[PDB]
Amino acid sequence: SVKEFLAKAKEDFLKKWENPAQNTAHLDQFERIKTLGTGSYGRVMLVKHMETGNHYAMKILDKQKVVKLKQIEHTLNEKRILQAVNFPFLVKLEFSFKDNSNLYMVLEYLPGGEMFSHLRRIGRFSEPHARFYAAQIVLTFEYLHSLDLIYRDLKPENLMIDQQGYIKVTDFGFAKRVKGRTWTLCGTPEYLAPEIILSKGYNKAVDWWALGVLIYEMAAGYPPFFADQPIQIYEKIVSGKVRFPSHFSSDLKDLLRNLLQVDLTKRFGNLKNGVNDIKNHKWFATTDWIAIYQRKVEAPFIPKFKGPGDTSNFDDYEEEEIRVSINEKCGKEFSEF
Amino acid sequence: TTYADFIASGRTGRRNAIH
Ligand SMILES: CCn1c(-c2nonc2N)nc2cnc(C)cc21
Repeated sequence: SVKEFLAKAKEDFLKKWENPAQNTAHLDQFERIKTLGTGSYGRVMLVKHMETGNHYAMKILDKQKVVKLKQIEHTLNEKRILQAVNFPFLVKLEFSFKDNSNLYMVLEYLPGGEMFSHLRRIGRFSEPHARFYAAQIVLTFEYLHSLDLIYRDLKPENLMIDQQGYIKVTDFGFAKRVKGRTWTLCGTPEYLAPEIILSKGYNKAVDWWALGVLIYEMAAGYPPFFADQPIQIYEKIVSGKVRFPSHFSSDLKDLLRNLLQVDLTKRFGNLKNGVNDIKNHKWFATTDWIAIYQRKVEAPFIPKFKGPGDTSNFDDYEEEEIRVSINEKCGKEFSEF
Repeated sequence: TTYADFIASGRTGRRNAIH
């Protein structure tokens, strides 16, 4: 059963959560290929592991920059959680280590790129296509939430498309293991639940609100709340109003009214029946949850495969040096990394 | 159209997390 599967998953997770893997590789074991992405977190570089010939996505954070951005605890959460989790729709953390200047998380590389690029280019996904992806996120949140983990940054930019056309969630920079409520203002403007904007204590229900934003954006081609500036986005989110494209099915609009629900006693994923209110919704009637988990469903889209190290699905970024100071920076802050 | 309004907006590229 679902209860039994999650109980074994928790036993596996807790063993790693309580005794985290540390210092499992070194920078000199990898050949630098190209920058795949950048942000305030630092950068993600395509690398080749010489001993295996495998390609990986190496997330590199500058310790001093993490400290200035007040992201120490968040970065420790990201690495501690990633090394402990195991689910088909989560990107794997293969190695981690640090040096005098930087923190490194060597992740599974998905040459298929981010769902974001495909969604923007194609424009929108049909409902069966959006449902296929939505089902993987529902199962992933059922898994994460069962481990007391809140994800907090769901968006197409963080959903990688694998060689089989399935999803892999990446970027655990705001994930946190919390049993009670939490208060940090974090996430992406378009995806913030009203309780975050309003500075309330919040829980895992923010991930279910974010799922509503994602399904809408996938099926419409644009988010339910957009504007030129974040403040204007926040005004739309808290207004209690949402408009649907005329091509949205009645079942899709009903599911979205229940996910994009300001009232926490009414938001799907947050009620007595939990995730089953979503899994059992009419929009998901054709979804075979077990076949999705087992990856037996034919994917609606397979990204063009041009090799294990090809980067055609990624934008180009200015290449910067990976500098390693001769002096250890922020040793105490990142001691457990 | 809503699509034209989105495409003309400044938020069609990758979106950054808040600070
Ligand atoms: C460049 C996109 N990306 C990827 C991957 N890009 O290609 N394979 C990946 N895995 N992993 C990430 C983790 N954190 C961030 C902020 C971005 C990430």
